[PDB]
Amino acid sequence: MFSKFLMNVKGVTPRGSDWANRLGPVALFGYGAGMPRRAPLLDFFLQSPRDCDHYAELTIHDKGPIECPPETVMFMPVLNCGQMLDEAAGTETPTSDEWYLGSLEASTELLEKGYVPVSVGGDGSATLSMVEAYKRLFPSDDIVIVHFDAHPSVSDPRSPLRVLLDKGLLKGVVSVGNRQVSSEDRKVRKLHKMFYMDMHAIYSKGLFCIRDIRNDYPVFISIDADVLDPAFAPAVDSPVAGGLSTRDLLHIMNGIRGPKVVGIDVYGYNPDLDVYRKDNVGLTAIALSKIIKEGILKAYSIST
Amino acid sequence: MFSKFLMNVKGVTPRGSDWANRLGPVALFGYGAGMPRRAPLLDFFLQSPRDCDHYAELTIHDKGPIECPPETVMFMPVLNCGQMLDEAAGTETPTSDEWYLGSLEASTELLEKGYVPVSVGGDGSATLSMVEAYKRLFPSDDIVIVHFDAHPSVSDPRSPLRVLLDKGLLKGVVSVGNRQVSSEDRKVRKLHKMFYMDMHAIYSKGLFCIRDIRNDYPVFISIDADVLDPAFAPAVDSPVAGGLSTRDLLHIMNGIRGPKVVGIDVYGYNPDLDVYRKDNVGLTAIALSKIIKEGILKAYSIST
Amino acid sequence: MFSKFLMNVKGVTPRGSDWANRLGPVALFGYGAGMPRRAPLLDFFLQSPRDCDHYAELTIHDKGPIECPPETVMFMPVLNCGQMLDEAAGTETPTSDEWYLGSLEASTELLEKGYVPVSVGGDGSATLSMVEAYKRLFPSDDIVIVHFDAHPSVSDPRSPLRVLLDKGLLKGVVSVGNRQVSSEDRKVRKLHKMFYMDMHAIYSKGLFCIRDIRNDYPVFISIDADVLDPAFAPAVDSPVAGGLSTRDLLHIMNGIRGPKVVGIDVYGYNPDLDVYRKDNVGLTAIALSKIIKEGILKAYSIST
Amino acid sequence: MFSKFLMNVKGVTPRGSDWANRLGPVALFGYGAGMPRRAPLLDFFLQSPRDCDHYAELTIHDKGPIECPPMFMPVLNCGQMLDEGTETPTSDEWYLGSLEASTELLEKGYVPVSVGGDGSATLSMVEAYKRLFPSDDIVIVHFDAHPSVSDPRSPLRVLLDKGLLKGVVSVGNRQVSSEDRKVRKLHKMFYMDMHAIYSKGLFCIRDIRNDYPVFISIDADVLDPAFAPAVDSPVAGGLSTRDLLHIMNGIRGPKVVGIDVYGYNPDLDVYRKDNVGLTAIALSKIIKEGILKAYSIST
Amino acid sequence: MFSKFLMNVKGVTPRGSDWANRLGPVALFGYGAGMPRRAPLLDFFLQSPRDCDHYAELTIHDKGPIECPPMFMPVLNCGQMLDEGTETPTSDEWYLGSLEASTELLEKGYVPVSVGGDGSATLSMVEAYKRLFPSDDIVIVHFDAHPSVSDPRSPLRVLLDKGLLKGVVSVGNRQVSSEDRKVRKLHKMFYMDMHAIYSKGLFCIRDIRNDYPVFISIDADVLDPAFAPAVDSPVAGGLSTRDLLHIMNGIRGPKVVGIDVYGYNPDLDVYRKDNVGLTAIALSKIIKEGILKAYSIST
Amino acid sequence: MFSKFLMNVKGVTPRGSDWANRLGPVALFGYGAGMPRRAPLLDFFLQSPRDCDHYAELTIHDKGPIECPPMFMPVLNCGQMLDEGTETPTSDEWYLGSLEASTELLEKGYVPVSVGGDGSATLSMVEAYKRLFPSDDIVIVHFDAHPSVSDPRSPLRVLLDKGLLKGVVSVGNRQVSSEDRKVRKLHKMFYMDMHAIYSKGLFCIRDIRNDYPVFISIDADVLDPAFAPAVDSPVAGGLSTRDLLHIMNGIRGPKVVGIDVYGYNPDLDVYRKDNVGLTAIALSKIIKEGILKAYSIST
Ligand SMILES: [Mn+2]
Ligand SMILES: [Mn+2]
Ligand SMILES: [Mn+2]
Ligand SMILES: [Mn+2]
Ligand SMILES: [Mn+2]
Ligand SMILES: [Mn+2]
Repeated sequence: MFSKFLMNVKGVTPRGSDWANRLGPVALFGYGAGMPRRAPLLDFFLQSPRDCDHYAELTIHDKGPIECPPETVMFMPVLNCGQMLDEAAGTETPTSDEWYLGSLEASTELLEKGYVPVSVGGDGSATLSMVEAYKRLFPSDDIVIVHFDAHPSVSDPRSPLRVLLDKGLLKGVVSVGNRQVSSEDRKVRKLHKMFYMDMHAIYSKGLFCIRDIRNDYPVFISIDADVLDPAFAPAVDSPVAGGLSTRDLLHIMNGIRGPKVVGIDVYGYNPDLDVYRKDNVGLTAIALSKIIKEGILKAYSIST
Repeated sequence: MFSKFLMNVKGVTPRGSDWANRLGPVALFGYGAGMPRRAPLLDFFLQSPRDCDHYAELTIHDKGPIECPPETVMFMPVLNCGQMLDEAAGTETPTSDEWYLGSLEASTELLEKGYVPVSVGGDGSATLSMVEAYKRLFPSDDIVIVHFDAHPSVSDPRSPLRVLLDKGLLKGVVSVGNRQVSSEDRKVRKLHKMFYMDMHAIYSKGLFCIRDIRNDYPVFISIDADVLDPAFAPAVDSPVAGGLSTRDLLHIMNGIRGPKVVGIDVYGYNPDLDVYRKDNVGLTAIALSKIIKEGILKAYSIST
Repeated sequence: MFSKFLMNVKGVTPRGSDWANRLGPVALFGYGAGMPRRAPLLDFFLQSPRDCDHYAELTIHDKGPIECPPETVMFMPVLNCGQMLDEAAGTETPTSDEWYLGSLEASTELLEKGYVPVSVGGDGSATLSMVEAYKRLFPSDDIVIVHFDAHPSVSDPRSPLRVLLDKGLLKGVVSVGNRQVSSEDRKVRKLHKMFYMDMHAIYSKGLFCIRDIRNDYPVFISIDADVLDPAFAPAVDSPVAGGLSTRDLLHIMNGIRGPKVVGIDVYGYNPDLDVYRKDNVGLTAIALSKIIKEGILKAYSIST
Repeated sequence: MFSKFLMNVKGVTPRGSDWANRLGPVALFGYGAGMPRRAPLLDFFLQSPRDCDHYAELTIHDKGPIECPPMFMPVLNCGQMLDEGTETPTSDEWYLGSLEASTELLEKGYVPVSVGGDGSATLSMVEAYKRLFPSDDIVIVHFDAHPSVSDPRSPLRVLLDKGLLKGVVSVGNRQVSSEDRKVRKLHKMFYMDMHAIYSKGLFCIRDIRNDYPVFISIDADVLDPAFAPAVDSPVAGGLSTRDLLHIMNGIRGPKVVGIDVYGYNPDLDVYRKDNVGLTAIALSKIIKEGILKAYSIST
Repeated sequence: MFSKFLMNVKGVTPRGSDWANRLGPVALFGYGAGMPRRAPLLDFFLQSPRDCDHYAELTIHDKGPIECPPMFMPVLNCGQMLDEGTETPTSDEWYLGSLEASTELLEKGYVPVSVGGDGSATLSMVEAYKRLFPSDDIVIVHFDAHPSVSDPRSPLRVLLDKGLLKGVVSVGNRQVSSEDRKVRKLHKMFYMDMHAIYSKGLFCIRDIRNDYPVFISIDADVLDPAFAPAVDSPVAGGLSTRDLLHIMNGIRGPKVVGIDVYGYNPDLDVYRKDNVGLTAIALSKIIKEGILKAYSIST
Repeated sequence: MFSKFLMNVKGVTPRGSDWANRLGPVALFGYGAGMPRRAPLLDFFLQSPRDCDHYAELTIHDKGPIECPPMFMPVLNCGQMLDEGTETPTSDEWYLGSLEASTELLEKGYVPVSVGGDGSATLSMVEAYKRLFPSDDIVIVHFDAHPSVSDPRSPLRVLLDKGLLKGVVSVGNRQVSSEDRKVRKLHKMFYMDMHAIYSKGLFCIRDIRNDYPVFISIDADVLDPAFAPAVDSPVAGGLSTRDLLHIMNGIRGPKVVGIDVYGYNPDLDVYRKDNVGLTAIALSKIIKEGILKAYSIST
C-alpha cells in the first residue's frame, strides 16, 4: 500500500556530520488521509518557484546525500520523499489507523535521521502521529503547537489536538485564527491553559502590532487551510468567511519564535472543492504552495 | 402568491412576557425582489453552523413559543419564517409594489409581536418597507441607518434610502464603504446631513483605529453585498473592486452602537452571478451566511 | 496590421492651447503583446462606470477636439484610441519587435500632441517603448518608475525594466510589492540604487503608515497584475500568493507624488487564465478596470 | 476699573472692506480675573517669536488700520484690561468689563482672544457673541483636566444651563466626579478623556467633525503639570504641549467665535535659573497656534 | 521604633462579612526607609482629590469599621509608620516593622499599600503574603528604570533567589548591565524596556496576560526625570505619567497582593514657586489609580 | 588659548591595527563656545552611569592605548578644551581650536564627539573631515527646533552654501520662517517637523534611509523645554527625551563622521533642590547613545 514510500524513506542517508549544530535539513512528503485519491498539492508545490519571500532559495532533492551548504549562500535543502500513497498499488483506500501508522513510521524515520518532517495535504491527523513520534524519540523535549484553524478543533475527544492534550503530551498550544467557537471549545480552552488568538482579536487589536509568538520550546506548526478566508482557500470542507489573507498568515508565521521546528503539517485541501481558473488551476493550490515554502523557511531560520 | 408565508406569520405567537425588558427575539425571512426565482441564501444560511464569532450560539425555530433563555446561557433564539415567495404558487413573478406590500405586512406583523425582523436576499427595497413599517408602529422613535454599499444609492429619487430621506423619515444615515460617488450623490450628501465613511477614508485612516459608530438611536442595518470586494462577494450586478473583506465588514459591524436594532436587511446577492467552487457552492453565499449570523448577534447584543 | 490604429492616431488633434499649463489630457489605447488575441480588458474597461474613488468623473471621447473643462467641474477627458491590433487584418500575429515599434509610434505621437499615454493589457513590454519614447522627446527630463509587480523583473537582461536601467535611462525606480526575489535580483537591486518595498515590508511595517512615495521627477506607472493577490487577479501566468488587495494597490497608488505622469502601463492580464463568475465575467477584469480608472486620475491630479 | 483699555477698544477702526469673506482679523487682550495683579503672560507672548508651527507668520499691531494681506497673520494688540491705581476688580467688574470689550471687538469684525484669567472670560465672550448673533449656533471645544460643570457657578455649566450651546467637547479630563457625569449626561456633551486619547493612540485623531462656529477654551491644567505647573489644583497624567498642539490642529468649523486661554498663575510656576517660567513658555506657544486656527479654520 | 503605628494596626477590625467575595478592602500606610525623616508624600496624597481617572471615587477612613458599599472605594488610613523621638530605624527595624504591619493587615482582609521608602517594603510585604499563603503563587509587576537585580541585596533579587516568585515583569528599564542580563536569563523574567515600549507604540498595549495574584512595585525613577525628578540616580528617557497610568490599567490578575510606591526623595524634587514638588503631584496621581486597580483587577 | 588640551590630543596614540575594519574608536572632548566658562556637562556625563539603553557598556579612558575588545565600548576622554587663565576665546579661536583638534583625532582613527557649545563645533568638525576626505560624501542629521539656516552666519547654512554636503535632514523643527523655507527649497533638504512626527505617529519611524557617512548635530532646544529648559530661545511642543532617543536609533549609514551636542546653558537650567539640572540629566543620556550609534551604525 504505502510500502514503496516507506522503503526508500528507510534507505535515506542520515544528515551529515557537516551539519554541525545547525538547523535542518527538511524532509518533505505527501499525506492524503481523509482526502480524495488525487492529491495534486505535493506535485503542484514542487513545480512552484524556489525563491522565498525572505531572501533565500529552496533546493529540492529526490535523493541524498544532502550536503550542507555554506552558512551564507542561503540555499535551503529539501528532501522530496514523494507521495505516501502509491497510486498504483491497486485501488485500495487505506484506513484511519492505516494512515496513522504509515505517517508515524515516516516521521520516526526522518526524525532519527535528523530531518525536519513536513507533511503536505491530508485532514490534519498527521499532526497527531508526527507529534507523538517526536515525543517518542525525545521524551524530555517540550513541544508547543502553533495551530492555524478556523475551528479550535478540540471538542471531539478523538480530534488530534484534543488527544495530544488529553494524553498530557504538550507543553502548550496556541490557537491562531479561530472564528467558530462552541461551548465545548470554551470549556476545553479553559481546562487546558490554551493561549489563543481569535479572528476579531487579531484584526481589531493591531494587525501589524502583533508582538510575535514568544515560544521557548520546539515548535510544531499545523495549518488547517480554512484558517484562510474562503476567498483565498475555498478548497475546504468547512469554510468560514472572515479569515486570513495568505499575506495575513505569512506574516504571523514569520513571528513564530523557538529553538527548533519539530515538524510541519499543512492540510485541509480538497481539490474537489477548490475554485479553479480557466486553465484548471485551483486558488487553494496557489495559496498553500506559497505557505508550504515559507513554512520550510521557518524550519531553517527559527530563533528566539 | 405570498399568502402561505403571511398566514403563518400572522399565526406567530407574540414574544413572551418572560422577555422582560431585554433585547430580541429575532424573526428571519427570505425576500427575493429583483432577484432570480431560485434564492438559495436563506436555505443556505440555515444549514450553516450556529456558533458565532463572539462566544454565543444561534438557535433556529420554525415555530413558537420562543422561550427566553436565561440571561447567561448565550443562546440566540431565531424564528424561521421561511421564504416569502411560495415556489409552488404557479410561475407568477410578483411586482415591485407586490413585493413592497408583502414585505411591509411581514415587518408590521413581526414588529407588533415584538420580534426584530431580518430580511435576507433581495435588491434592498426591503430596507424601505421595513423602516416605514417601524415608524408606523413607533412614530416617536428616531431611526438611524448604517448602510453598507459601494454605491451611496441616493441619486435616483426612487431609491429606498433617498425616499426615506425625502419623506423626512430618518434621524440620520451613515454610509459605509462607498467607492463610486457621483455628482448627484455629493449634492444629496450635502443637502442631507449624511455622515459617511468612503473606502479610501476607512483604509487609509486607521483600519483598526475605527472609533466605532456612535449612535444614540434605534438602528436599521442594511448591507448591499457589493460593499465587499468582488473577490469576496462576486454575486453582484454592479461590482466595484477595492472593497471590504468579510472580516473588514464583520469588524465595522461590531462597532455599531445603539439601544435597539429596528431591523436588518442583507441583500444584493444574485446566484446567477456568483463564483462557484467545484462542488457548486458560491463564494458570496459563504460570505453572506457569516454576515447574517453576526447581524443577528448585534440585534441581541447592541448597546451604547 | 496595426495601420488602422496608427492612422487615426496620427490624425489626432494636438491638445488645445486652452489647456494652459495644466495636467492632461489622457490618451488611452489597447496593447496585446504576449497575450491571446481576444483582449477584452480595454473594451471591458470602457463599459465600466465613470465615477472614481476620489470625487471626480471620467469622460471618454473617441474623437477630438478634447476641450478643456473648467478647472473645477471635475471631469476627466480621456481619448479612446481603441485596440492597437486590428482584429480583422487577417490572422497575422505580430512579432515582439512588431509590437515594440507599433507601441513606440503611438506613444511618440500622443506625447508630441501633448497627451498622457495609458497602455492597457499586454505583457509589460509597452513600459519599455513608452519610456524610451518619452526620453526621445524629452532627453532633459528625468524619469522615475513606480513598478508594481510580484517579480522584480530585472534578472533577464532583456526585461524591459533591466534594459532601461542598463541603457542608463532612469533617474530611479521604485519596486512595490515584490515577493519572489532571486539571487540575481538582489545583485541588480544592489548595483542599481533601486528603492524597493517588498510585501513583508509593506504589510508588517505600517499598511496605513505608508509615508507616500516622494518623487521629484516625472513618473511612469507600470502595474503587473500579479502584484495583486491571486484571489484578486488570478488571470496571471505567474501567480504568487500573499499579494495586494485591489484596495491595497489603490491606496499606494494615491500616494505617488510628482510633477507629471509620463505614461501608464497596466498589464499581465490573460483571459484564458482568469476566474469567471457564472455570467462569464472575470475577476481580474473587474479588478484592473478599477485600477486603470484611478491611474488616469493620478495623471490628472498628481502633485508633490 | 479698566477705563483706558475700553477707550482704545471703542476707538478701534472696524475691519476693512478688503477683508470681506476672509477669516479674521484677530483682537487680542489681557484678562486677569482670579489671578495676581502681576500678569506677565500677555507681555511674554508678545516678546515671543512670530513664526508658527504651520508655515505662516504673525504680525502684531497696537493700533489700526489692520489691512488685509494676500501668508501673514495680522493681530491687533489691545493691551492689558487692568491698568496700573491699586483697584482690584470684582467678579462682576471683570465680567461686565470683558463682556463690553468683547461686544465691541466682535462688531468691529475682529476675533476676540482673551489671555490669562480663571476661565470666566469664556462666559462673557460667548454671551457677547450670542447677544449679537442669536441666529448663530455655538459649540465650545474645552480643554481641561476637570469637566468643570459640577459647580453651578462654573462658566461652562452656566452657558449650558441657559440653553446657549449647540454642543460642548471636553478634551483631556482626568478628574471626573459623580456630579460631573450627571451633568455630562443631561446636557449631552461629547468628551475625550485622557485614558481614552492615549489608548486610542494620539496620532490617529485626524480631526473633530464640526459644522458650527467654535469657541476654544483652554484651562492650562489640561497639560501635564510637568509642562504647565503654574496652575491651581494640578492633575498629573495630562497632555504634552505637542499633544495639545496636535488636537488643536484637528478642530474643524466655519469660524472661531473667540478663544480663552487661562489657568496661569505665575506664583505657582516652575522657573529656570534666569527666572523664566515653564508655563509661560508652553502657553506662549499654544496661544500663537490658536490665532493661526482663527485664520485657517475650515471643514 | 514605630510603636503607636502597630498599635492602631493590631486594633484594626477585620473586614466585614458583607465583603465576602469582593475585592478589597485597602490598607494604606506611610513607609520611610532610606528616605529623610520629612516624608510629605502620605499627607500630600491624602490632601489630593478623591475622583479617579476611571469613573469612581475614593473614601478615606482613619478608623473602622470599613463597610462595603454597592461605585465608591473604601480606603483605610493607617498613618505614618514612624512617629515623631528622633529615632532613625535600621534596615532590620524597617523590615520587621513593615513585615509585622503587613502580616496583620492581610489577616484583617485588607490589601496593603506601602507609600514612600526605598523599595525594601516590597521584600517584607511579599514575604508576609507568602508566609500566610504558601499555596498562592505570586507574580510581581515591577516598574523601574533599573532591573534592580544586580545587587544580591536588592529586594527583588532576594525574592527571586529564595524561589518565592512564579514570575516577574520588569517594565520601563533603560539602564541594563551585563550582570542584570545574567540574572534576567536564569530567573526567566519577562521585561518591557523603554526602547521596546515606544517602538512598539504605547497605545497597542491592551494589557498584560496574568492568572496569578499580583504585587505592584513602582520605583519612581521609571518616570522620566521631567515628571519625577525627586529620585536618587535618575535616568532620562522614561515614562510620562500617562504612560505609566496606561500600562498600569493593563495589569491583569485575580487579586492584588499589595502595592509599593517608592523612590521619592523630597530633597531632590523640583519645586514650584509655592514650594510644591513635581514628583509629589505625579506620584499622588499614580497611587490613587493603584488603589482603583486593587478594587477592579480581573482577567 | 586652549594650549594643554591640544598637547594631549597631538600626543594621542593612533588606533591599533587590531581595530582594522571595525567601527570606532571614539574621541570625546568639551567645547564651550557661546556658553559661560562654567561648563559642567562633560564632567556630569563622565560621572553618569556606563550602561546604555541597548545592551552594551561604555569604557572611558583619559589616555591610550585604546585596545579593541571582542560588547564593551571604548571612549577616549580628551577633557575640556579651555583650561582654567581668564582667557575667553573668540569665535575664530574656538573655530581654529576645534578644527585643529578634530583634524588630529580623525587622523588618529577616532570618531570626534564635541560636547557643549553653541553648535559652531558642527562647522569645524565637518570641515575637518572633508579636508581630510574630499572623496567622502557627507550627510548631516540635524536635531533642532529651528531650521537654523536663515542667518548666513549659521554653521549649517555655511556648510550647505560651500557645496559641502550631499544632503541634510532637519528633525523636530517647530519654528520655520519664510527665509528658512527659501533656503530649504534651493538646497533640497529633507526635514521632519514636529507636527509631522506626531501626526505620523512616532513609533512607525523604523529608520532613516542613508548610504553616506553621517554627522549628528543636536541642538538641545529640539527637546521640549520641559525636558531641556537650559536653552537660549526655547520653543514649546518638542521631543521627549525618549522621542529623540528613538529617532536617533533609526539613523542609518556606513560610519559616523562626528557628533555635536550643544545648546546647553547651565544659567538657564531648571534645578532640583540638590542643584542638579534637568537638562544635564537629559543630555547626559543622549550623549551616551550617540556614542553607541558611532559603534553600531549600519544600513
Ligand atoms: Mn478547520
Ligand atoms: Mn450597491
Ligand atoms: Mn510579475
Ligand atoms: Mn481645570
Ligand atoms: Mn530605579
Ligand atoms: Mn535651536
